[PDB]
Amino acid sequence: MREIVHIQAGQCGNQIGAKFWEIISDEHGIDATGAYHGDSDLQLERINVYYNEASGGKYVPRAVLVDLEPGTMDSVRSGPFGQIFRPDNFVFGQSGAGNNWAKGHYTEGAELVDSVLDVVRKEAESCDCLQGFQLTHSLGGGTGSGMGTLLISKIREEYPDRIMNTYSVVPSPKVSDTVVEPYNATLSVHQLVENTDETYCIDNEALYDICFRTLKLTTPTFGDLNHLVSLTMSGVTTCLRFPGQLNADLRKLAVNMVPFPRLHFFMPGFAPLTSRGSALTVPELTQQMFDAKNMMAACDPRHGRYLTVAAIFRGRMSMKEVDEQMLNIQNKNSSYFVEWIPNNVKTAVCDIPPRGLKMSATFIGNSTAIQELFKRISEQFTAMFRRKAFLHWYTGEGMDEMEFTEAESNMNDLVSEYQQYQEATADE
Amino acid sequence: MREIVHIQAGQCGNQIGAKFWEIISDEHGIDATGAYHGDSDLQLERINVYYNEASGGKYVPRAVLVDLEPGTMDSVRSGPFGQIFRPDNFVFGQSGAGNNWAKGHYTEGAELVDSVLDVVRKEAESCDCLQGFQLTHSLGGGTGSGMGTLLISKIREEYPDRIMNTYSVVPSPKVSDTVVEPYNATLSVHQLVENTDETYCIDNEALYDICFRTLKLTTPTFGDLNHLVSLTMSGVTTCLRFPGQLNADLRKLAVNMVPFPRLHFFMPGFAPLTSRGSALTVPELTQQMFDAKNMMAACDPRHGRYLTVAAIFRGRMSMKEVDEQMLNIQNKNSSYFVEWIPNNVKTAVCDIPPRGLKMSATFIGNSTAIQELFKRISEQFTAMFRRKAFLHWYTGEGMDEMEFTEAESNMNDLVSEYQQYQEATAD
Amino acid sequence: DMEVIELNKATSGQSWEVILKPPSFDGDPSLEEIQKKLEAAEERRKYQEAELLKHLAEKREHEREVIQKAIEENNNFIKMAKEKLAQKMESNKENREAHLAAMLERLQEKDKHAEEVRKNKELKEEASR
Amino acid sequence: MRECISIHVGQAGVQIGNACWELYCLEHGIQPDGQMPGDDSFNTFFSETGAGKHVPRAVFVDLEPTVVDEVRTGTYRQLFHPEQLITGKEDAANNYARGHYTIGKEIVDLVLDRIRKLADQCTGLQGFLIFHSFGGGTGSGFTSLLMERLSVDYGKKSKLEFAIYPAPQVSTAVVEPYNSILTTHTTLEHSDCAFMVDNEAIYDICRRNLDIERPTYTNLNRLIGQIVSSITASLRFDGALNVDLTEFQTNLVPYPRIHFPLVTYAPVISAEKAYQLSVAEITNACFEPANQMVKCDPRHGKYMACCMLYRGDVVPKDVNAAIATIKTKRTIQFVDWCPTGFKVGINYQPPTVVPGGDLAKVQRAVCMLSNTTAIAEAWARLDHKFDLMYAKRAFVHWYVGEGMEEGEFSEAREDLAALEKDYEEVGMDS
Amino acid sequence: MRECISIHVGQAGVQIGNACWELYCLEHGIQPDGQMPSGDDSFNTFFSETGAGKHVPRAVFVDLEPTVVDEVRTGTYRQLFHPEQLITGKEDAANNYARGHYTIGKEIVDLVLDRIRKLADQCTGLQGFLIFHSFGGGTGSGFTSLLMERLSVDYGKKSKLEFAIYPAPQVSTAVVEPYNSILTTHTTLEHSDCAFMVDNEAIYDICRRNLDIERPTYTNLNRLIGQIVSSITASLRFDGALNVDLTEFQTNLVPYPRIHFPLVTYAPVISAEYHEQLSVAEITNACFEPANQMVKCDPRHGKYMACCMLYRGDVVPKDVNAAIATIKTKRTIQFVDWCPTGFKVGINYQPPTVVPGGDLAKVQRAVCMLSNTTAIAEAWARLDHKFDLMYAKRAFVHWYVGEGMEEGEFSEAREDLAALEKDYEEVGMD
Ligand SMILES: Nc1nc2c(ncn2[C@@H]2O[C@H](COP(=O)(O)OP(=O)(O)OP(=O)(O)O)[C@@H](O)[C@H]2O)c(=O)[nH]1
Ligand SMILES: Nc1nc2c(ncn2[C@@H]2O[C@H](COP(=O)(O)OP(=O)(O)OP(=O)(O)O)[C@@H](O)[C@H]2O)c(=O)[nH]1
Ligand SMILES: Nc1nc2c(ncn2[C@@H]2O[C@H](COP(=O)(O)OP(=O)(O)O)[C@@H](O)[C@H]2O)c(=O)[nH]1
Ligand SMILES: Nc1nc2c(ncn2[C@@H]2O[C@H](COP(=O)(O)OP(=O)(O)O)[C@@H](O)[C@H]2O)c(=O)[nH]1
Ligand SMILES: [Mg+2]
Ligand SMILES: [Mg+2]
Repeated sequence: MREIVHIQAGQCGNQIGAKFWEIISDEHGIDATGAYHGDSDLQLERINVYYNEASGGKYVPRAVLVDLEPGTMDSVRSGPFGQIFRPDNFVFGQSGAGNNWAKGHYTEGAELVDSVLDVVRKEAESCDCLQGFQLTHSLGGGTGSGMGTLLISKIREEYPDRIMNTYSVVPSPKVSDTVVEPYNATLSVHQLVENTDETYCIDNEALYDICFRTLKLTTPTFGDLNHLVSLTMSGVTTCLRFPGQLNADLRKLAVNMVPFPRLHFFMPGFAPLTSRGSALTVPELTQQMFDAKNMMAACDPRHGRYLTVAAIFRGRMSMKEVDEQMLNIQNKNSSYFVEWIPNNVKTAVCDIPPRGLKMSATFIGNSTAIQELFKRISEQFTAMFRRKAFLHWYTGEGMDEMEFTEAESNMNDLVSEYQQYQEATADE
Repeated sequence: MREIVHIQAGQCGNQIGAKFWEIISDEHGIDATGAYHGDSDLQLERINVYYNEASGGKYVPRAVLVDLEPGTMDSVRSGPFGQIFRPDNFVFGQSGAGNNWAKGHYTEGAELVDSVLDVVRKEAESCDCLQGFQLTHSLGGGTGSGMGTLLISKIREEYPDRIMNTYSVVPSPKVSDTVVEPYNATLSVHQLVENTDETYCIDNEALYDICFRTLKLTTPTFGDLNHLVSLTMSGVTTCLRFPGQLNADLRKLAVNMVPFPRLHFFMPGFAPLTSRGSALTVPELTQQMFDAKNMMAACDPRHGRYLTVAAIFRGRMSMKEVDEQMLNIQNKNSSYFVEWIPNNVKTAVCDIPPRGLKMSATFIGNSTAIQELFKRISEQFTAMFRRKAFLHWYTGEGMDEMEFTEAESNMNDLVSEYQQYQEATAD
Repeated sequence: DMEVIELNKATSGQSWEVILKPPSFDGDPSLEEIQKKLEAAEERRKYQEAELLKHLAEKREHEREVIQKAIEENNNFIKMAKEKLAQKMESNKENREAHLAAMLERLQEKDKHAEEVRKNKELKEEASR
Repeated sequence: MRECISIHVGQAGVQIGNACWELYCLEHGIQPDGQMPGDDSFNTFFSETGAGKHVPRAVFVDLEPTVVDEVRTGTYRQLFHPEQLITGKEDAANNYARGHYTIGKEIVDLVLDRIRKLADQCTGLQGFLIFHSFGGGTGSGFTSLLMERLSVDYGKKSKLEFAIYPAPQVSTAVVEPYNSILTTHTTLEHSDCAFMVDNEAIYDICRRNLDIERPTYTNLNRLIGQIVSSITASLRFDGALNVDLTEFQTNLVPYPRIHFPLVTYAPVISAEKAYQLSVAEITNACFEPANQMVKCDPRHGKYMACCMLYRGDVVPKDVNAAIATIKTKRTIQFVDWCPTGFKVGINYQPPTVVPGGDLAKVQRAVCMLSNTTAIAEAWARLDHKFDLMYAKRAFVHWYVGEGMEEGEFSEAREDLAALEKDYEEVGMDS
Repeated sequence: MRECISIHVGQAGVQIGNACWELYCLEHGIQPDGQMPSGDDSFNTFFSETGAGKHVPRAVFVDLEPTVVDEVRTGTYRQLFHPEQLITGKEDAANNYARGHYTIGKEIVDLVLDRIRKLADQCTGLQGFLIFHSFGGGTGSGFTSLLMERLSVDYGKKSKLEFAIYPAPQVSTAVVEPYNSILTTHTTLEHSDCAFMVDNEAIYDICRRNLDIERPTYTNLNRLIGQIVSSITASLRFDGALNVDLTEFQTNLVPYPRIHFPLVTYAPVISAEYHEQLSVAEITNACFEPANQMVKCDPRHGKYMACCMLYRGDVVPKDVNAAIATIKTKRTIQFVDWCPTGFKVGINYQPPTVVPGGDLAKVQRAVCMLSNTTAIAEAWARLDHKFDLMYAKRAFVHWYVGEGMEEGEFSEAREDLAALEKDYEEVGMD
């Protein structure tokens, strides 16, 4: 369990993926040319989880950059850390997915999918001990959602024993590109329920609300939203890339987080909440675990119960104080944890804080309140599906209406399964 | 849709045809020898619609001149512009038609018709893109009416896909040559209803009344009547002869003007009314559209409704002012236009005024009031036919009485069809 | 009340028993079995891996069927558009030729009537006086 | 790469094509001879020869040679190869039946052969952009015939229109309502998206915003070229946000028959005056009826989709703020089955104006494409004019004489009656 | 000769082995390179000797992952061990018993057995095995149970003793540790002769209370565990008088095969940071205090079946007997009715040794009490309750089933630990 292969697909997938590589490169002391110029041994200890060592001291991200359109590839190449990526790892088509899940999953995506698998296969065969794959993508568009889910099932077929992990951006009318976002998102959730081991739900509804309500940004942009995503992704991957005891690899994390196979959708939490254009004690950080304002998925943790939680504290702080505050937070909020999974909160402390901060807290929650996110997508989906609006763009790609009804049923079953465990008592 | 082949038949047809050729030659800057000595490029832009280019820079009218008697053709050759015509295009007999439709249509006319078709085929076959044919003739005599309608059906048989257009002079007791004019005119209307696409009704009753009442000519002659006809023909062919958007060819005009195949008889209007030895404002010109005094057919436009109208303004004037005045004239007179043909009035403005004028207006109207012209012919016809007067003039030429009853029925049906559309509501 | 009993004495040690009270009341696996159990677990693990791959193979087949279905629908659309247009162009051709034939037959009938009129004028003329 | 083939049909289609291709040349730095002294997205609209010459991916077709002869002998005579300028001898005489059958069938194979030669030069053809009037015999009848033949040769490949809706102020024929209904009926199942431009709306914008007393086709077409250029700027350039032929269709068309977006454009400022509008100001102008390309009342309808195409000095932050204030407008109503109806595209290249034209150079402009049920008002006006004439069978003999049957008129009108009912049903609440 | 082979399994087993072998080297005068500048020759039970005069542990370090053992291969004692006794796989058991037992373990078990056989082949009087592992880890639980089974087949009449780490949430690495603990106890029960459980919470609290360590690390815990292990193995590695051979552990502490879990108590644990030396009475009194136990449980709620006192250092029999006489006087010390009330005492003259620079102070005398009490069933009850809470919902069970395990194995393992709880209850009746 050493190497992770990262894949980013479509516009959103490539924007949040480029930002992930730039934050973790800064934390690991790696400059835009792949050269290490840091001053801590902890920075290089597990550098090989995300980076390959190329000719003469340079480190190159084990990342494959995918799109059905070239513009996104060009903008990443032109971006701050664009030159760090392996040039032959950029795989792109010319046609685009036309914001259509069916085109990404069955038509244009199927024509480009073997070129992508040849590049991820080269990265995988080069691994001494491949852990699995991490995919960044949106669910509301065509390439990230349709082609990203096609890639997941193809990768599941060729690497059935590896962990499949996603950072999935959920659409919101508050930051919307296309009218068919609820269809593309429902068709992707159906794929994620069946084929991923861990999915981080990155909700644009929540990111917009943090920027507007807490950061007081009257008009948030994707840059403001992606600054919260990059801090969150740095926080959730902390135990994979620095020395530590807990959840040090994708499978140990899944075993600690996933009590039921379908219940693998995580609600990430982060404190402090910051803007790009610029405090915090241990008790203050631990409190944010139940604060809806600190969640990256638009769900209130107090509306459900945590099945499991991974709490990651970063910076120079007392491990003793963190241990005392984490016990107090659980004991004082016992009604928000299922009593039938004892010791379901695991804590880790890392000396290296995320880029731009001195102290932080990141919560990976498996909460039954995530059903609110799925219900919101489902109500938007049925409002369109009831009138069969825009259906001809999917049936014109060869799809049957039965796929829609099946994806909708699977997603409503997922909601109903979270509700079942939310109401379950220890005394059956 | 480039070339038009012109044919002029009989005394009347050749007199108004010679006058048409001299007015449009003057407007296009073409002298009596066919030489262009104009000044404007608009004059030559569409010169090929009516003229062929002969050896050297000369232009020769695509006109065939036809008569069963030689006299009018000799006077055409001797007249102003007589030498412009192609000498081999003069086709004439020696016998005459004795102001009898049957002689022109079946006897003498049938003996000369192949010599005429020889010449029109040569003209028509030489065209890059033939629009069709225009005929000038009277309806009250023998050659223009009888032989002219015979030529129409022969030319239709050989060119069924081309437009057939006529300038038909309707007879009147006010300027009459023969007692049988109502018979010759009814037999020709029967032919025109079935075989022309567009017919301009040039009424001698209206021409005489304009000269007598408005021009104060105590005793008008054909020269006085023909001056009104030449200005009217210059006005109605403006869009065929000069660059423009609207009704630029015979078929686009027919499609805009003719809602029902049989109702293709136009009432032309013209302002100002002048004599041979005589500028109005835009509002004054637009008003003349409903003035019975300005109609070249003896019908009152206020007695019926316009199915369609083409309004042509010529001279240096504001297109904006013409547009405003034309809207006002139809909004203030909405009851004189059928409401079930939306936007049925199309206007065009041309910088070149007709010869002798600085500003003019010409109206091509498809009005249900034209039924007054047909009723007048029909009442004259029945007063003679009821007693079978002069019938041996036609039966002596081989005709049957049945052709008279048929022509009469067809013409009365035409009146009854104009009345039907006049009374029709949108509902 | 304590009975001491010497047990052993050695180079780096000494031991004894101390008795406070006497008691109240006086007084095979096999390699084959292991291998059988391990092989049975391996066969269950291989069976669920094969079921997973069998379902993924069914998804690949469905993917091929949707591509095929879109292709077949485009082909049916082409076939239909082609025969609807061939039918429309031919019906129009028959109609336009029928209207043209009817109007030429009317003109031909006028010619027959004209020679009949000519024949009557001829017998009136000459066969008189 | 991502090519679009333009087909300009009849006088209106050809004259609007003259204005569009003149403007694209100015925007890409292409001289009238095809030479250009990097973006490179213009390759979607221009092919290149071995001599570095840039040639429009376009065919200009007319049944009469006069209008296309001006292209063949004008400023841009070297820009197009002679084989892509196609004309017959005789026009359709304002008759759909002559465009579709009698005259059009004589030239349709030649046009298809030329389009096949342009398609053979495409490595990723997106589809076809067809420019034509609804009113002319060629624009109506030949376009319908061509659309049907394109569906046979290319199946479902995208076909989008720029169609001129008839206006009496500049109308050339009484039968234009007939030509419009027949062409809409025949074309409905073959077209993916049609952008209608009402000549009365452009005429009034020219009089009001540009101070032109009596606007000519030159005034109308230069403004239309500006709108067409805005719709195709996302394809011919690579800006901050792009939208291709496919993205237009997906976001603007909820049902195959409901494919007529309303086009709105701002700002339209006269070359005189000497007085810059903000992103919020030009965005607000998109929802004002005076800036629409089709006369209709969006307050009497509901929005199903809105696509904003910005160009020039425009930043995403300023666009999102403007759309957020539009979302809070009670008077701008959306259908209840539409949770989100906004597709934004931004290009860096400011709107270029023809030297000596009527339009002022502006720093930023926007073209909104909206699917509003209010556009059914334009169909209702056209259908009423059709009914007034058809009740009497007025002018029908012209079509029947060319081989058409009266049953085609009833079917076309019944199809447009179903289209009117489709807009009514689609605007209903769930 | 009475050779003992040590087997260190998984991270906990390996890291505790590092602490134990570091301490044995200090106690026998063996340098980190295996040399000893030379007491008695009893150290040969734990160390073999090579042709170069080096002393090598009779030990195998095994892990399914290489990271922890790699520190042994490259650290201070890298020359103490031969590379063949440090065995690692590539991928760990991911905190899953089924993964370590059925999937991964199965591929390295023959290699480990081969190495054990090579160490056993060097013994003239092999006593048995001392196995160090955690209950909670996938390797410590699954691989250990698999290894115990094969060891019973290959060495039937050989003793097997365990030093097993009982899970504590303060340092817990996985939510499923109660599952791994019950599963490994069930499969290991019939193969183990005696298991000394060490509760991480008890050692964690002793480090905080007795050593003033705010947040104890594995280095702090293992150094304390190493003292206790050294105290128990002292009479095998030196010429002692009590627990002289491995069979004597079961004879002195285990009257029934299933009840083989003695409670370990140790004193004194003093911080390296002046202090008067604790007397025999003081360290003996500390033996009967719950705060000094290796497992959290209440000996008052149970009965003693056997008690072994292992004194070390400056200790005289007279003072031991006087100390035990006072304890009987003030305390009950209830023994089961079939066993006599009394103690087996051993004094090892070798002084307590501490790691230089560690957390523990050098003391003149220390004692380790090993008592088989029925109160240790409280630790099993706590573990069984956590198992039941999760198992009632089948939480995390899919991870084990996915590796080829059946749900029935969970029921069987839990039923076996329910029988173990009832055995402690029946045995403690009168
Ligand atoms: N905006 C605009 N409309 C035009 C232009 N030319 C013609 N139109 C309109 O188009 C309609 C007439 O159709 P045209 O395109 O001229 O006719 P056509 O397609 O050439 O057809 P035929 O001449 O009948 O063969 C009327 O509504 C005109 O106002 C132009 O350049 N610009
Ligand atoms: N006392 C002590 N406990 C430890 C140590 N390392 C791990 N543990 C405990 O052991 C349990 C986790 O098992 P590990 O031994 O780390 O796991 P493993 O045997 O390597 O198994 P996998 O990693 O799952 O293959 C938890 O209860 C830890 O607190 C150590 O050095 N000392
Ligand atoms: N957080 C975030 N969301 C984005 C970004 N870009 C696009 N999105 C969202 O992604 C969805 C559109 O999908 P997109 O990735 O652009 O389409 P694709 O290229 O077809 O995969 C919508 O929900 C957008 O709000 C980005 O940079 N950040
Ligand atoms: N306006 C006008 N009417 C004429 C002219 N010549 C004859 N007519 C009329 O034409 C009719 C007689 O026909 P005419 O052409 O002379 O006989 P044809 O030679 O047999 O055609 C009568 O109605 C005359 O009034 C003329 O030059 N101008
Ligand atoms: Mg035209
Ligand atoms: Mg481990």
